[PDB]
Amino acid sequence: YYNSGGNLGVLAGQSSQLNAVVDLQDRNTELSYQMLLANTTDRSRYFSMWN
Amino acid sequence: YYNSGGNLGVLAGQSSQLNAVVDLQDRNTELSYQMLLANTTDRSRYFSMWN
Amino acid sequence: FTYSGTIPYLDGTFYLSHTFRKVAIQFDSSVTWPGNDRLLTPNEFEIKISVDGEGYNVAQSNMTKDWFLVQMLANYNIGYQGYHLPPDYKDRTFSFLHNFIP
Amino acid sequence: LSAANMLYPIPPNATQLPIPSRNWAAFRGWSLTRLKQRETPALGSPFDPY
Amino acid sequence: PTHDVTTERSQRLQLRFVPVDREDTQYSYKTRFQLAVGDNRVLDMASTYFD
Amino acid sequence: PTHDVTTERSQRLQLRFVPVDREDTQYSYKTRFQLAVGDNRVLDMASTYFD
Amino acid sequence: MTFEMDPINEPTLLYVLFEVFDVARVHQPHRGVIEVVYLRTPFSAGNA
Amino acid sequence: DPRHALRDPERKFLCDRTLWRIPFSSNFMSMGSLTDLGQNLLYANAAHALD
Repeated sequence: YYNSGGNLGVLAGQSSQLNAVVDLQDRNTELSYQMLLANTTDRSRYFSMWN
Repeated sequence: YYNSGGNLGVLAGQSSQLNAVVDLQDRNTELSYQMLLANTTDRSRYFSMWN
Repeated sequence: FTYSGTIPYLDGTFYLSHTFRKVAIQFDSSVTWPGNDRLLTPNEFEIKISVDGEGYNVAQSNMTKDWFLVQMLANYNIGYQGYHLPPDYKDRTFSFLHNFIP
Repeated sequence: LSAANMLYPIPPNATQLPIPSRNWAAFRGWSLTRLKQRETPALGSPFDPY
Repeated sequence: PTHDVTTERSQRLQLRFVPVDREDTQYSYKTRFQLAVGDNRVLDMASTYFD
Repeated sequence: PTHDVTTERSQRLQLRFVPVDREDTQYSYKTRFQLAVGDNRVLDMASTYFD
Repeated sequence: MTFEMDPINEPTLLYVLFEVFDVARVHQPHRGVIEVVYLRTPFSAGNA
Repeated sequence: DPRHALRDPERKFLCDRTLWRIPFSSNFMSMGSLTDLGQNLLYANAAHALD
């Protein structure tokens, strides 16, 4: 799940209790990640680990 | 519409939000305008633009 | 106007509030309200859900938990300290609970 | 990506498509494309029945 | 009042907890939760229930 | 370098964490972990993933 | 904005991307304490 | 009855002569005619757009 306030991921310190992950269904992580890879590496090779 | 609190015109800054147009059905803009023209120009000529 | 029955717009005889799914409010076309991750679904107010999934439905109906809470607070300020039938004097014909029937 | 994702419906056979919105500041630029409704799952909700 | 009542920072109104352990006995069902009350917060049991 | 780089005392290279709570919903699966970063250590999220 | 496009015999969508600055700072004062501050300008939190 | 055939549950509700409410308060509670948010500078200072 990404960009979904319905199932927003949590990542905060037990003592803090204040979630550090603030997502908005307006953003698009999925696509963002894609383009990112095509700019740092050769998006033609394959890598099973990350499928 | 003029001199009608029912349909008073608005003209205020978005930040101010305070309407600068305060009209009263006691005043008469229409007639006022008429007389004004007859004092600054020759009210005998015609001018399509303003009909 | 070819009608002579009750006019919900005047007498207040509404009866189509059960036909709403969700409502989304946003300021400056970006800042969602209330935001701040207040509701289980911070991006909107789901009045009712069709597919249970998690089961955000309460009162043994199809009404979400978030909506039920909101209604309770806005009508009887009840919700932050247990859900209970509010006092009669506050339950008028135009109240929520009074007309809620699952 | 750094960009706000917006989605406006395009009725079948439609040609013109206006979109009103206003920015109080200054961004970076525009970027756009076209997608098929059937191939675009309605996000935001934990499940799409359609 | 416009201060010392509601918080300005993000914070859920009603949290949801999942069983950290559950035993389905032939005639009984037991589940244990780790009810965690974040700092600067106050929980009123009366507002809690088992779904 | 032969100092101020690697530690001499015992210490795992990659830890493994188990779900402290997991909920299998009809159309979703949620799990929470208590990612603990031991003292004198530094974790680079990029090296983390869900098996 | 007004987009003029070729007609298609099926429902489509106009995917727009208002490139902005989606940045966030992470502050860690004490042990087990993560304080983050997001900021996407323009379009801070929707438009209204 | 033993002659019962496999069925399926269906839930719904009705709420007539009523109006859905969404108070403009930080906690949705009524602490006065003039809510707290309705008195917050963020709104009285600058103008916004609603959707």
